[PDB]
Amino acid sequence: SNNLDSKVGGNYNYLYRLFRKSNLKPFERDISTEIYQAGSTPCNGVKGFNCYFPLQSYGFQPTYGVGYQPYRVVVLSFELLHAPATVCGPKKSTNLV
Amino acid sequence: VFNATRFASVYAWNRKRISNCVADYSVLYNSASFSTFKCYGVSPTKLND
Amino acid sequence: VFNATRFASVYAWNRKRISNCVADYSVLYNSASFSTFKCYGVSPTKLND
Amino acid sequence: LCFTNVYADSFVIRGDEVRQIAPGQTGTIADYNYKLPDDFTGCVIAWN
Amino acid sequence: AISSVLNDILSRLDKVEAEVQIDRLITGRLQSLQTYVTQQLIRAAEIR
Amino acid sequence: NIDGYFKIYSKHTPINLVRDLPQGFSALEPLVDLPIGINITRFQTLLA
Ligand SMILES: *[C@@H]1O[C@H](CO)[C@@H](O)[C@H](O)[C@H]1NC(C)=O
Ligand SMILES: *[C@@H]1O[C@H](CO)[C@@H](O)[C@H](O)[C@H]1NC(C)=O
Repeated sequence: SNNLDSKVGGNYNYLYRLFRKSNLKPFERDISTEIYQAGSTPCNGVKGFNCYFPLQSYGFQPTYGVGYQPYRVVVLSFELLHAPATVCGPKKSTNLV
Repeated sequence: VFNATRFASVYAWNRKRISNCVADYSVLYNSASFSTFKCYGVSPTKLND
Repeated sequence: VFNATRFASVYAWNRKRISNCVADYSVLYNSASFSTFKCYGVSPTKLND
Repeated sequence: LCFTNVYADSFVIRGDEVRQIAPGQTGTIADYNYKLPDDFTGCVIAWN
Repeated sequence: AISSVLNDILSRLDKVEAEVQIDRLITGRLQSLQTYVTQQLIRAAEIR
Repeated sequence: NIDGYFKIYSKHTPINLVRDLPQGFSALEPLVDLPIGINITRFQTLLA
């Protein structure tokens, strides 16, 4: 999506997460900014030695190479053939006999 | 879902719910704009069926 | 390496090889002596394992 | 090796659609266009 | 395989992404017959 | 709550009992399923 999302300074509004107590479960969301404790030390406040902000951004710029460039993603997830259907593809029904 | 002006950030990945509607997945599958379209429990051709 | 008396000029940067030994980072990533440590294709936490 | 009956099929396409040449596919080249037999024995050679 | 129901494989996958599943069902099912027919032969000796 | 779907099942039966939970058997029907996606750690009721 480089021509849609990229900017020659870096579109810094996109954040990923670098740290986590544990690998999150399938389809889990985690809204947090609480500082990651890389040292054995406890670490309060906004920053600290070996105390890392748990997010970092992408700098998205058109001047980068392929692979660096921003990708949009959609994951279409669905469940099938086991419950009352609420979505269908464009097949018309026939009569019933 | 595919032309919306800003997407969300991954750490706060948006979820939209879909129901009570008709789904022409040939729209998604045919467009060259998409680099990858990998399906993990259906063939992409079968989505319309 | 980190504690060397003298370091090289970057125009002639030293390229030293390391082997036959154990890579213990505990007195390293966990240590106050550096105002930056960034890894780029591993988690620094994993450098022991 | 040796080969019974050998046929070279020649054409030009957009490179995005090279993947449609794979033996069982369904983009417009593979559809209305040049369709491989599913048990296709042979090679595909492509260049910019 | 993705299911026990053969039609829920066939009505979801194409002719070749299905094979990788259907061959598993053919394999396991056929071993289920070979096991039954072995037990029935060994049993047929007891009754004989 | 399963994978973001909160589900309610319920039953109402008549009874005639003075004090404890009535010994016997019956099953709850599924009443509703809602896509709520929230975390639920804990809960409370609502009197009137
Ligand atoms: C360097 O070595 C000294 C001991 O010779 C040690 O006290 C110090 O922590 C070391 N520093 C680093 C950055 O490894
Ligand atoms: C939801 O968060 C609460 C409070 O932190 C926690 O006790 C519970 O384990 C969490 N459950 C899930 C699945 O996130």
